[PDB]
Amino acid sequence: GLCTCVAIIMVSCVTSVWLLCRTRNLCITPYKLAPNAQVPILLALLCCIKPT
Amino acid sequence: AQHTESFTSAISATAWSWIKVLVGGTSAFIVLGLIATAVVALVLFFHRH
Amino acid sequence: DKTFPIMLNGQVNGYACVVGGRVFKPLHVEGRIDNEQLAAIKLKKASIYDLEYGDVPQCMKSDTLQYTSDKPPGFYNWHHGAVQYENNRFTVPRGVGGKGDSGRPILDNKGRVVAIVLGGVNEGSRTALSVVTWNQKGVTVKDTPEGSEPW
Repeated sequence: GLCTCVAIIMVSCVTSVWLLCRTRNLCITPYKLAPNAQVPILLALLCCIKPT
Repeated sequence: AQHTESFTSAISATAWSWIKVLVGGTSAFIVLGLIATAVVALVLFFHRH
Repeated sequence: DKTFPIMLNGQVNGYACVVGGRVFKPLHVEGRIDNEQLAAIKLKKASIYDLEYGDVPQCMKSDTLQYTSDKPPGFYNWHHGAVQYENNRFTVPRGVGGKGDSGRPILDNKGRVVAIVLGGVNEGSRTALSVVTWNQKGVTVKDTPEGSEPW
């Protein structure tokens, strides 16, 4: 029970982390490639972004 | 004695409230200081940016 | 002149300067100012901006470089030549400036200081300067490119 309630949560956690990393990459990459823009500060905050 | 004292047996409500209000006041007061400090850091980051 | 070399071991370490009502000088530069009428006025340091500020004598007062926070991109002068303001950065052609150039003002075309330099990096055919600017509201802010060094 432990082993399959720990392996399960680990698998789900790694998938969720990988998904959150991917969704961040997609969020930040456009601004990352525009050196100049006004970032949406709510999106600058919710993702890691070093605003202007 | 037919009982055993327990190191809380004399504190009483009044002294409890005193220790309470004192510690709470200090904790809140430090929390104020920390809050004003973090708020100044965030204000400066928006001040640059 | 209206900016003064602070001195150490005879060899000017940093030109400090007189802006808008206050002599300013960078904290890292360590030196006697070379103007007796300033060389002792206590300095109020602030490390968040790497600078030290102090009121100029009430007689000195009416010599004091003007300033302004409105700096549209373009050409601005500088002792060692022209500086260019593009893409919210001040840049200088390569190899001009270094140890000794700290704290000299950057003036506009009407002659008012817009910035006081604190450092640099040579980046290809140009040099980005780490500087102290008066932001769009007039608040002072230290703008520094990455890796910039104390001049």
